[PDB]
Amino acid sequence: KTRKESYAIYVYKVLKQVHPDTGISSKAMSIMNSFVNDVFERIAGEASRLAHYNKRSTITSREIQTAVRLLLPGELAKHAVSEGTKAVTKYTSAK
Amino acid sequence: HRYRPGTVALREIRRYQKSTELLIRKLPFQRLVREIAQDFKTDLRFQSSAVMALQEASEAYLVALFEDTNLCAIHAKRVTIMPKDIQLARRIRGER
Amino acid sequence: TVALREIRRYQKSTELLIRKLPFQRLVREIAQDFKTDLRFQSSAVMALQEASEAYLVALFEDTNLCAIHAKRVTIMPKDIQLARRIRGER
Amino acid sequence: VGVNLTGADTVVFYDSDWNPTMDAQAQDRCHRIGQTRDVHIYRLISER
Amino acid sequence: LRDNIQGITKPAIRRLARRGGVKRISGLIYEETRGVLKVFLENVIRDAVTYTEHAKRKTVTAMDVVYALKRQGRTLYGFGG
Amino acid sequence: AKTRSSRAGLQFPVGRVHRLLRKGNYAERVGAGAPVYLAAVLEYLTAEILELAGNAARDNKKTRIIPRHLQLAVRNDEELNKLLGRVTIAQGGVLPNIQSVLLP
Amino acid sequence: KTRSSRAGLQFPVGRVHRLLRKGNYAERVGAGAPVYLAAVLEYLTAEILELAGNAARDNKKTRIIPRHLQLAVRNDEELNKLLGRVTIAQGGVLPN
Amino acid sequence: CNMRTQFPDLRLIQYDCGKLQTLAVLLRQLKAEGHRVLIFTQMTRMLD
DNA sequence: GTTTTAACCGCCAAGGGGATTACTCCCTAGTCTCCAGGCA
DNA sequence: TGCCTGGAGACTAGGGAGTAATCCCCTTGGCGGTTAAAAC
Repeated sequence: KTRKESYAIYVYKVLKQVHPDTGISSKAMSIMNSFVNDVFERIAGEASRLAHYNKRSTITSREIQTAVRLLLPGELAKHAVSEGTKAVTKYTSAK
Repeated sequence: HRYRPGTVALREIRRYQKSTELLIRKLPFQRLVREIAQDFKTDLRFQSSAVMALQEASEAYLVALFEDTNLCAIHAKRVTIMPKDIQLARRIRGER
Repeated sequence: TVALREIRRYQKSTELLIRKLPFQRLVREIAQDFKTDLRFQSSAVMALQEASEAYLVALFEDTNLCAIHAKRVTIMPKDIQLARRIRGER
Repeated sequence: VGVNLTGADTVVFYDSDWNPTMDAQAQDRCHRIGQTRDVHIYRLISER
Repeated sequence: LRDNIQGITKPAIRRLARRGGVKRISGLIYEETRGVLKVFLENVIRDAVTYTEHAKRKTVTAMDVVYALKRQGRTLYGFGG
Repeated sequence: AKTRSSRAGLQFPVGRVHRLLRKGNYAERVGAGAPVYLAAVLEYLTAEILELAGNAARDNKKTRIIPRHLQLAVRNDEELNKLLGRVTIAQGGVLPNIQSVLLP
Repeated sequence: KTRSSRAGLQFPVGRVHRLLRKGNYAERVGAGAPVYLAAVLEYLTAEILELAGNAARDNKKTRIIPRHLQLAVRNDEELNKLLGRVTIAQGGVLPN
Repeated sequence: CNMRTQFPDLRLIQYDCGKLQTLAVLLRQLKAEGHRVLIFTQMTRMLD
């Protein structure tokens, strides 16, 4: 009986956004959670290294954008950068 | 009735590529894992999940290695896989 | 006879086998697409040449192994394809 | 339970089972119906 | 526990080859595959036992195997982390 | 009280991502837009892989995504296959691929 | 009194400690961690330098050049495994 | 042969187990009176 | 196709691990000041 | 050679042992079948 943070509810929300009818099993949800954690670790580590190389003490949107460009392949990287910049613009507009 | 050689092999190829079940018996693998581990440290207990993870990783590794071995066998104009094929695949992969 | 002597000569040596100016032109041409008016440090181009030659030598060794496995002395493009396919760079 | 050892007339338990039902089945192997002699059961137990 | 490598059975290796797409298998493939699996298991299990020993534990958890595989370069999904 | 994910329009938690970035020892400081960008990228990748997985599931006349569907989705898409090249999916199986020379 | 001299090492235990602190490896760095890391780095350097010097002696030279380091790394199996995915500038490759 | 190899005496099997001594007495009595015996044990090595 | 056997369940026993969560508490790092010497 | 920077010297708060308790759960020899993967 202890809290175990997971991306289960968020992955389910995204799945419902994409496929309103399909569902997901426990093993598949565990795989998705592991995938999200792995991609998060990849991007965070690449951003930390980018900040360290340029002698910067902070991780900003630029560092993560460069990390996404470095990690993901072509079309994936382009669409991911588009989504991230849309998100940051909307977040700044909402204040 | 008797199927000509190669037909049953292709049939079981299709069968085992349709499925996702583990292909090695769990108890022999558990004994092998415990036998390998007792050399490194005595009195080590394995969780069932750890043994299942090891089995999944090993089966995936062997399947990929057999794919490379089959590619080696098709190279040099053959169908049978021979130990030289496995050795070449491992050497190109960067092992050994 | 001459092939073995050439192998030994290049095997003992350490100098870069690719000519520097053509490789610099190739590097700049490749980099042109990604960004316009790019400047390169000389050390950067030397590093690129070192990495490229090491990569090519290692690949050729794997392709020679692939050719020997086919009972052939000549290396053929299928050997390069298999070397890259097994290595995983495909 | 299909063994019909009515030929004997003595049972010696070298060691005793935790479950008396198993010992009862062992006894019934010789005490069953159709047996024409008195049956004696000997149980050997080590002291202390 | 001794001579457990024979637990990797000839039908098992054949099934793994069939999943890998192999049509015909030589008789000497089984010993080579047993050796290769022995080596791979040795490496992964050594790393996992190191991780378990660092935590001052005596039970090898699935997380330790996942960390060992990730260190080897063979990250595995579905078993946590 | 409005969550940062709501402001950014995303489904993944911006606050949780920010906490993980701060506690993960990646830098002395973490920017305000970094969690938003990272959450957006994670949501996009999850959406892509789940769309392909659901498309695979429909082809099998099944409503729920099983790990085999995720493996088929990842391996059939070249970019996701490159992204998850060194990743093994438990109970994922392999793609059906029999070489041409082996066929009768 | 220098901390490196206190630990009996030649590598800068102080510099290693500063690098571990400034680097984002952890929010706390123990006292013995820099000493241990400096000792490991010094031992590895001494091993590779001894092998490189032996290679230089075998070539009738008095200076270690990158070729000597390449030969030393590739000849020693353990160091070859440690630096397997590493390319040495102006080092060439092993004779074959 | 006797100067070349020495085997443990078969008598020492009974000497090392009180159950065996008591069973020897009991079995001799039962054979004298003319009965047949079933010996039940939980272990096959004990059967040996 | 025919024969072996070994996974695997059942048993019958007495209590032991062995990882988790809460309290306390005390070395041991971090932070700040000053200084001189190691090094580029 | 002229510095910055690593090294004493004092506080200080908290991370990380100890120490319960506490909950979860089989654990292992020798036995006896008995099928279905192995073996031949």
